[PDB]
Amino acid sequence: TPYCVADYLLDRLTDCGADHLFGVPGDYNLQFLDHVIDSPDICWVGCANELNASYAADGYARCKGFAALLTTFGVGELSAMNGIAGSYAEHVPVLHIVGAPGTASQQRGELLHHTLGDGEFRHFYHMSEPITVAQAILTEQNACYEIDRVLTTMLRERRPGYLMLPADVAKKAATPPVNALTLRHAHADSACLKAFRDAAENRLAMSKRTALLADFLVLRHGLKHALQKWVKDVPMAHATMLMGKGIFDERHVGFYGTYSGSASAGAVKEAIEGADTVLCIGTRFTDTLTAGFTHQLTPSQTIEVQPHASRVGDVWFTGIPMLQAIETLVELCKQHVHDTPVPPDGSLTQDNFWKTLQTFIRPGDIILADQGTSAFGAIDLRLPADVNFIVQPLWGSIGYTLAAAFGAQTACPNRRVIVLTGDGAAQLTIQELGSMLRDKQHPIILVLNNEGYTVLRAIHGPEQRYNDIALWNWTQIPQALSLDPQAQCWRVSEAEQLADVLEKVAHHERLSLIEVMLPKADIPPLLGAITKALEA
Amino acid sequence: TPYCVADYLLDRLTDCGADHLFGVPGDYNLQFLDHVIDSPDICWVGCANELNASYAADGYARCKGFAALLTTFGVGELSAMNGIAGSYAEHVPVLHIVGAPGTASQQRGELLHHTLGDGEFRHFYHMSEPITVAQAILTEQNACYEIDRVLTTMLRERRPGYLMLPADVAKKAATPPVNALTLRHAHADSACLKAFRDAAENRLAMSKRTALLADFLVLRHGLKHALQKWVKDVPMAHATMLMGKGIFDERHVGFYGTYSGSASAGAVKEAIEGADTVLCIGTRFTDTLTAGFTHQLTPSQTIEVQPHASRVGDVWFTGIPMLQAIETLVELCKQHVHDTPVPPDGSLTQDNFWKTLQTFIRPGDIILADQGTSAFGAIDLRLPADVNFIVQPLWGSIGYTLAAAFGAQTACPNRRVIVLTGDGAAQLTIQELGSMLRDKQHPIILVLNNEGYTVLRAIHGPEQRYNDIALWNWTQIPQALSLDPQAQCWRVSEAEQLADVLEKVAHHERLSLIEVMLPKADIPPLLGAITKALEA
Ligand SMILES: Cc1ncc(C[n+]2csc(CCOP(=O)(O)OP(=O)(O)O)c2C)c(N)n1
Ligand SMILES: Cc1ncc(C[n+]2csc(CCOP(=O)(O)OP(=O)(O)O)c2C)c(N)n1
Ligand SMILES: O=C(O)C(=O)Cc1ccccc1
Ligand SMILES: O=C(O)C(=O)Cc1ccccc1
Ligand SMILES: [Mg+2]
Ligand SMILES: [Mg+2]
Repeated sequence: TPYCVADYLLDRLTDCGADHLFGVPGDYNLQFLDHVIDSPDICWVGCANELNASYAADGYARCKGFAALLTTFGVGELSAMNGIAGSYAEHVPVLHIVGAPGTASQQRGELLHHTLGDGEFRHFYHMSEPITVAQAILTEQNACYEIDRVLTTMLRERRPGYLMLPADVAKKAATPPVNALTLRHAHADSACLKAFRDAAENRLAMSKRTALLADFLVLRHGLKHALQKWVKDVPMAHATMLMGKGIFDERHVGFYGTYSGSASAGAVKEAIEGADTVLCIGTRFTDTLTAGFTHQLTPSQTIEVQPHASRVGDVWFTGIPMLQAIETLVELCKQHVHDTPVPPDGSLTQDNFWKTLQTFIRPGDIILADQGTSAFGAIDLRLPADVNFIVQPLWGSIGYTLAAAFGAQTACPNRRVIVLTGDGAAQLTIQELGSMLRDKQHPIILVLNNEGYTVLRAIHGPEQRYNDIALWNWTQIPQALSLDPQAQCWRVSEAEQLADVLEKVAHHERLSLIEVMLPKADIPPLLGAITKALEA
Repeated sequence: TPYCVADYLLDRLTDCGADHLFGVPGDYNLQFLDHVIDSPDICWVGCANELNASYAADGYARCKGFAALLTTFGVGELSAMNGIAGSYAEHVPVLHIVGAPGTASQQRGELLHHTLGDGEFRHFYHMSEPITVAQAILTEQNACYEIDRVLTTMLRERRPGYLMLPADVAKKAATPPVNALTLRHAHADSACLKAFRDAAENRLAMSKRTALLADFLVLRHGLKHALQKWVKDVPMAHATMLMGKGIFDERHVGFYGTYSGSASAGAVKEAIEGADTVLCIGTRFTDTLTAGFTHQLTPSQTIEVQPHASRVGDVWFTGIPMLQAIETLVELCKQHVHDTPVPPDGSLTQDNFWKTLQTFIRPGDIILADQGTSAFGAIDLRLPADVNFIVQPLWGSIGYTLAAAFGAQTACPNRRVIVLTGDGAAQLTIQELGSMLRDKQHPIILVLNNEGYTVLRAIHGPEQRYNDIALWNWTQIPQALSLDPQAQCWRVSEAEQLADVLEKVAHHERLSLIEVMLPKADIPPLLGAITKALEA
């Protein structure tokens, strides 16, 4: 077992922050997998299918800052394509490793399984190009520096990378690196940073009341502490949108709720949109996050910070890392901003479900909500400290949440994971519940059983049959997907029942599946406003 | 509800042979779905996820000659990418309809859900290019003739097509066609056909023993009957490979078993490879079908017929329809082939499982086997007449078989569907069993429970844990995926038990799940030949 390219890739994987490898085996990656098994730093996590494996890696990377997925050539990598695209859309650094046929087999154009039968072995590599920031076909002549380049770009951009690893390449000799891969910090040209600073100070110095709006790019680049630190030194009205929920302790002074554009609570609208200067840190104003682009923030009202560029008014200042832009704004805010922010009983409904769940969440929770009433209702939760809130509203792929929960629980085995998934969403990735059971995880899974696609019903054709789903027996699923499930399940239809059951499960001693019976047409407040804005 | 582009697409869809549309709804395709619901000719089939929906359409198209899949922009189409690629690889005409945001939203580059957040709406259209034979972005200015062009190319090439249907384009006015969409058989230039006939006539005239080898491309282009009649009218040693199994009634004289390169029964090798002239009709010599490319067929020994070109010896004759080449060769065989033929108890094992199943299959059966010991064992079955044998050994995506069975059973509600899936494979697409139960289908599902990836174990690392799987309670799955599964399930470990159970479920009055307990290391004969031809 001499040190080879496969070992080099695994060593670089640990350098980037991953302690587990998700995926599904195939004959093209079995020999690479031997090095994963033997590795003392990387844990193989076999998944029920590649799409779930890619979802799990995404959720894993949202907890550890990095993740890796292993698939087999063609059938595996294409199954995971939607997950990688979601990681690209929401800036999640998931490394897609594709085990591939040997280079000699590729060069002869053989009619191998997992190919289109045309002897071409680069179709799927090119198909991955739009959803990755870097990729490489690893050869004997490029492997180690291509691995470093892709991972480095992945770390810089916080977005997926792709490596095609032919089985013969994996075995090629390599030498262990003396230093851990860490390309680290970049600094703006001091004149460029000074110009930004000067422009931001002029704007901030003339601001009567400043507000702060941070979102998911703060999370992805590891600036959550800095933003928390920011609001503590510099009290001001602050909020996130749905994607970046969890950046702030929502019980802190100056926080009035999540910002949603026009769908926002009245206090939130006044706190953020009423400020003459709003600092938008890592924000993307997507249709869902702004309830149909109904946000009212003018360019002259805002200072914007993006990963490599920041904007003051109409002027953009490019080639500035967001970290330096934030440090600049923090210093400036300490000088020029002086605001002192002034502070169950019946049939289950969306309203009393979320109120009941609000009393249940605790610090340290990992909360995942899928698209549908789960995410659009969970936006109203008042998150305590140290909560990792995982939602995917830009990509919006239902089924992500259940499989991502498995990755998150793998990342943080000692943290309580709460899964908020619709009945429709859970059908798409249900087989990863077996992975949770196999690995003895103890998530609290709440299935919002409204018997179909309620969000779709609220958008169009509520009585149409395409909005119906096959009606599953949810409390029986753990017993079918495990020979001895360490789990308990309940079906609740009353608010007192749910609160009583949530009381029972509180310290998550086993996996909990709570089937929540909800009305077919019941809608959380945010989604009602999103539907109200969909008309023309 | 005036007639519009959406109705035109559905009208053309029925013309091509699809009576059902598979997929998953999304807000971008709800209004088109109203036309599917309202249509009296096409039935909406909601699926548990898009990947299973694409698998189901593939199996549906293998029974009706055409199929359609409907997904939503981005999250849906990318989830279905592996299914479409498999349809492209094995020449299955599946139409992928992608409901998309309105053109105005696309033109403004809005930050819409199901996008990468870059305002780009053509990434996923271009990613589908390598795995479709034709595509179009439907506009108000091109919709109807782009629809016709894509379907016509699909009909000609027997391969998937792609249509992006912006929600606004679907509502644009159209006129119902007086002529049903059809693609009239091409005709070879009479000199080119004559040149091939004269070269083939010379080749056959000096051949003492001729054998016939047909495979899946015969099935896709609708030449099954032609090959059947050809061997009836001219008896000769004939065979198929694994992909084209089912072309022949395997009980007629001159059929000795499926051809698998070096892995043949002695009679099959002598029947096919021993012939001085072998007619290869629609054959692709992939690694799995040839047991590692160990087939011995020389160019001078073979006459080969492909969809648009045929070969005699070293000379290719292009621009000849496959039908005309066969017709020509049928004429010639009558002229120059003047010849005729040549001359369960105890613990369940792979050997006695397939022996037991051999006595169970009947005419009219639709048999689907997934990659693994299921497909590699089912190759030894001697099929009776009118059997549709669905295997996917070129693409080889496990999980296809279970979801494809749902599509096939939808296609043929009055035929008995036998599903041969491994435990590993069935985990990937298990949620489509709920679709089977919701639609009151009655397949006989045999899950080969060898507790993990046995074929992978036989290839590499039998004791390695990446070849293990989560151990499910298979007979309990219908009770979890339905509120009233009228299903009958058994766990069998004895052959006498299995035969008794197979007698019980023979007339498929209910869905049957037979969990077949097989040894972890038990191997079908073909896979042993595939393993021995590796790293040699
Ligand atoms: C993979 C995928 N397919 C389709 C969609 C379209 N879509 C968006 S919300 C939704 C319904 C979700 O329903 P459910 O999970 O039951 O949530 P509910 O609103 O009913 O609470 C669908 C199908 C998607 N987002 N992702
Ligand atoms: C979607 C997909 N993922 C991974 C593979 C790689 N692969 C090929 S055969 C196989 C084993 C299949 O196991 P099972 O379905 O239980 O059949 P068995 O060979 O175990 O009888 C695997 C993992 C594949 N072919 N398709
Ligand atoms: O291992 C894989 O990638 C498979 O898909 C299973 C397999 C193994 C050997 C030949 C064909 C398929
Ligand atoms: O319908 C879809 O495509 C969805 O993904 C659900 C949805 C509906 C409205 C806003 C965001 C997501
Ligand atoms: Mg629902
Ligand atoms: Mg198995």
